[PDB]
Amino acid sequence: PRNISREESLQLEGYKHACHALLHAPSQAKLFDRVPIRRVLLMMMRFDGRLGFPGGFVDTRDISLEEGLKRELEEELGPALATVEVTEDDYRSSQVREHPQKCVTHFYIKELKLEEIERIEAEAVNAKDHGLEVMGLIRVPLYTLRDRVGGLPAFLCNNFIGNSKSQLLYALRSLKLLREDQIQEVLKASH
Amino acid sequence: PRNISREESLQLEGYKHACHALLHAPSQAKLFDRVPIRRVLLMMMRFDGRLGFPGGFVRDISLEEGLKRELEEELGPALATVEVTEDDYRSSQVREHPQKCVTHFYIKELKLEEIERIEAEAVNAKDHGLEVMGLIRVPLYTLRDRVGGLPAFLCNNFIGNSKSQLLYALRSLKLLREDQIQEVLKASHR
Ligand SMILES: [Mn+2]
Ligand SMILES: [Mn+2]
Ligand SMILES: [Mn+2]
Ligand SMILES: [Mn+2]
Ligand SMILES: [Mn+2]
Repeated sequence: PRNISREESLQLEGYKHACHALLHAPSQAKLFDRVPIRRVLLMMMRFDGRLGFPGGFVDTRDISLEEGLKRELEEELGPALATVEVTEDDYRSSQVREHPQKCVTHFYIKELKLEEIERIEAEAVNAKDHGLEVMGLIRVPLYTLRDRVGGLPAFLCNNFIGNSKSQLLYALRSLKLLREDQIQEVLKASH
Repeated sequence: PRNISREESLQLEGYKHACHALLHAPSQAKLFDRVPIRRVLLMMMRFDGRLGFPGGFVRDISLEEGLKRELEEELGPALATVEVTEDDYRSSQVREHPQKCVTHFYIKELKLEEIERIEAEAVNAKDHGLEVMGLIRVPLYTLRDRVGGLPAFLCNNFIGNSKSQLLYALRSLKLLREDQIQEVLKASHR
């Protein structure tokens, strides 16, 4: 609920802040040699059985949003994230809420080279959080299959830690991956 | 949709055969140093956006042999040493609401390190980023809120009947009693 500015969200007192990031990379691959993958988007299965974007809570009195994100990404995704600088330019949006708890979440979006994502996936099994906070990394299917369900629509029927779905739908729009009509279709096909 | 025998299946006309496996290993690890993992159970995100177990379609070789082939393709080269024998066979179902289909479910215990190596090398499998969008571990615990963990996990999208197969494994491996399973299901669909 509510799109707040970064600058205004940061000026608030007694709010709990969170940072999450969509890491992505272009791909020339085709599923079954016919269906283009287009782009690789990382999400993860969380300890709580829900899908989410990597990241977490940041205490903005101690460290910066970016520094907090950085530290959270390393724990969740592993060493490979020491070559990766998610900076202010990667920042995208911020939502604020007061119930259940005064919470602001920030959303980042960073493009990488395909092999970087691959190095990340290869090394995520060595992350401090593997098999604990993080139950596994997954790629988001951007395609719809011949049955009009399989792929993205079906994927959106999984269980998402509150708000991550909306962030994802935001990112599909912002990266020009899907038209508004296409997103609407994907949501109907899902239901 | 319907329970069946291995011999009533393998001697059926028409129908296409499928094999999937739960690979699992014990674990002493603790979430937030508090909540026991108990056991590591592999599943995966499929290309179709659904969760399922690794495996697939088998007049060919044999149920064990096909499963091995699919597991190698989907999990990587590490699998070639995993036994996956008749001793690891468990059950068979018959559906007909999407062409005559027989699913054969397998459960095999490995060593934790074996599961770990499987995860690490899965990214080099033929099917990584194609048929296989990533491996996951099944959370077996339930968090303070009485939803997070297994109950919330059961609200994800499962490819036909894999959920049923999972719930069986929880009973079969004595991880949860019947009432416990019904509790997580009640919490899940609530
Ligand atoms: Mn975290
Ligand atoms: Mn997190
Ligand atoms: Mn396969
Ligand atoms: Mn398969
Ligand atoms: Mn196959």
